[PDB]
Amino acid sequence: TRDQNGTWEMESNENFEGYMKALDIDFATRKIAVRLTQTKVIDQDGDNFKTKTTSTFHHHHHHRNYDVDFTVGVEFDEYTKSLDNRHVKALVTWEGDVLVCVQKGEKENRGWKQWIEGDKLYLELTCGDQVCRQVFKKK
Repeated sequence: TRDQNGTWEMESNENFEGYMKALDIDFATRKIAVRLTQTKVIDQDGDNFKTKTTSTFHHHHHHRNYDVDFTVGVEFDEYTKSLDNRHVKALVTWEGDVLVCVQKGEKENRGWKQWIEGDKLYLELTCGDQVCRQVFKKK
């Protein structure tokens, strides 16, 4: 299914460290991120998406919020203020039922793929030779 609507609560996050390192995020910031959790809210109307990803940290007094809206097939600008603070040109497409984002810029293989299995949302974030695998359950 391509229907990704819902509120999604993180159940696992593997190799977020390596993904952050591939984006050149500094040591202190990666350390703050250890064992964070997230809730991701997706409001999807066909190819039109509004998404809000809220990170809650283990030992930091505030959340971070990464909200991205897009239409499949329509390139858009991203300013990754809560990650590596770069400007990329993002394009989201479908590969079958997999939602695929390429973040065009200097880094090779930068983007993500997101798909549904049962009541779970899978997200694989990529940069360079690093893959971060996340799983969320529908709330």
